[PDB]
Amino acid sequence: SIFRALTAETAYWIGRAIGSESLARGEPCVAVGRDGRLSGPELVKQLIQGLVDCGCQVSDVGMVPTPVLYYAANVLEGKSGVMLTGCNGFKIVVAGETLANEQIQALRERIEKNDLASGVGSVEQVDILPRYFKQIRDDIAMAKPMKVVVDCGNGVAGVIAPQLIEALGCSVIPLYCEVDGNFPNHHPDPGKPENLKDLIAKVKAENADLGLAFDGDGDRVGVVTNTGTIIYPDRLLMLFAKDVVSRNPGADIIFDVKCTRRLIALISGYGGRPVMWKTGHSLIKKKMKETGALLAGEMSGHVFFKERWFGFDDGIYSAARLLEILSQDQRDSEHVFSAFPSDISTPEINITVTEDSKFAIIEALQRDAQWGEGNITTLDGVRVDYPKGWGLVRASNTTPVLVLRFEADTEEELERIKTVFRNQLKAVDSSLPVPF
Ligand SMILES: [Zn+2]
Repeated sequence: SIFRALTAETAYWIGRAIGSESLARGEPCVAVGRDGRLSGPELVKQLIQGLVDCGCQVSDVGMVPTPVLYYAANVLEGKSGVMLTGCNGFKIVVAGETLANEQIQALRERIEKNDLASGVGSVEQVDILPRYFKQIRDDIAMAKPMKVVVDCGNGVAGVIAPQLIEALGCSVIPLYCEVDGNFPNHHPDPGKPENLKDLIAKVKAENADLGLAFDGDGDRVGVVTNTGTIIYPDRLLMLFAKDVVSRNPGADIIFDVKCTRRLIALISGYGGRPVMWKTGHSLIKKKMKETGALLAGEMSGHVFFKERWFGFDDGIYSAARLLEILSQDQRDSEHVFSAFPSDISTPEINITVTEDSKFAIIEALQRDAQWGEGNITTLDGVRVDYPKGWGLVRASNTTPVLVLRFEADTEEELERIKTVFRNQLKAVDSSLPVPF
């Protein structure tokens, strides 16, 4: 069985465990959304039935982007919500908390151990999209008009993104904005440059001001400039953190261990409190609540606005917030972003190891490695920060792979940092293949 940190029968008892855990937290009201996945329409029935056979009062918001289901769970009567999505699958909020780790296992263990509530629940249809759409239109303040290419990769974002962007005061060139679970074009994953090539060509050919790309369910956004430069989430956060801290002195801003060190200095320089944390949407949201942070972001493309918003990751709202800021600058999006400091960085580096060894390699490094003049963070793998650059090694959670990133202000410092990591991996196992 798959229960991280799948057919009809699986769906029913997942809905059953969720309902039970929601009720145990004193929350009978649960919202339920699905993405564009082909199995969706049918499979949410089983999820809803699981919930109803608990006594839950379900708000069925139909086919929505993931952050619209999060919105529902913030705005409707109940603080519980379930999103059917395969990035179907499940993103779960119970009594305000986005579940993770030993919480999803606490659900599965209800399945096996038969620890489940029983009752006669309720289903209610709710049309949340117009309220979500209006909520954003009312708060966003666009100045100049902008031409934007929008790539939805045939995911569920095309139900609201091109429309909302047009409504914000934009001319939209849609790309693959028809909801199609078959994903007949590139799969909707703006993290991979390959998935951005159609968008880059389209931005250039149509002389647009910006290109935007959404993932399948809309909780991630990718950004390209009017000249086709891909703007990574860490550089995007630089722009957002500047704006957010400008109205909120001392505000905490969270980012993950893969983000450029430049973001630490930048946030501090504007009077904010930078907070480096672990990877993963659940872990970020949790830290945001713990710290009262106004903004967070992750290298995978999840951006979390609490300021003027609700604090969940929302690719569509983040697009809006981006459009708001760029519309207030006379410069093209290319120059707004290029004005920020830049360093030499590598792409992510993968080393295929084995499932047996991956975590042990990292623990060996945490125990045995020597790092010279370096600040060590072991929040998530081993990250070492030097005055002139930094390096990261972590174990992939889903694949038997070590993941590395390096950044430095110079070509040489890059080498000098890369060299240290190579040596420290070799001290763990001299046979390990270090492809850098
Ligand atoms: Zn997603």
